[PDB]
Order: sequence, then C-alpha cells, then structure tokens
Amino acid sequence: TDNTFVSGNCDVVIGIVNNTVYDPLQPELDS
Amino acid sequence: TSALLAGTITSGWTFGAGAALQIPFAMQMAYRFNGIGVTQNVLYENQKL
Repeated sequence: TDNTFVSGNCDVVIGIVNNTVYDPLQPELDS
Repeated sequence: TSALLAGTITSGWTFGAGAALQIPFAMQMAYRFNGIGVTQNVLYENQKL
C-alpha cells in the first residue's frame, strides 16, 4: 500500500487482474 | 515517419533513448499523464471516452 493507491473499482478498468496486495500494517496486528 | 510512429505506438518513448522497449498504449497514456501532472486513474475511468 506504500507503492500503490486506492482509486476506483474493477468494473471499469479494461484488462484488470486479481492479486493480493500486501499490507505492512497487517503483521503488526498479529502481535 | 512510419518507423517513428511504430516506435511511438508500440514502444512508447523508450525507442529514442535506446532500443525499442514495448509498453501497452493504455500504459503509455497513463504514464504520460504523470509527466504533465495528471494522476493515471483519470485515464482508465474514461478509457472508452
């Protein structure tokens, strides 16, 4: 999320793909 | 002019700075918006427009 930003949805962008975007804050909530 | 146009369409702007390096025209218009100060999300929300 430090490299990519959130904008729009998936039903407009032509050629959009599916992948899990990593979150650096996500392993911080595990502790 | 056809050799310079085919490099502009298929390879973007990298064909003049070296070898022809291809990039899609949807990615070419999105990255030239960043040169003029436009966020690239404006393109894909209006690509049919």
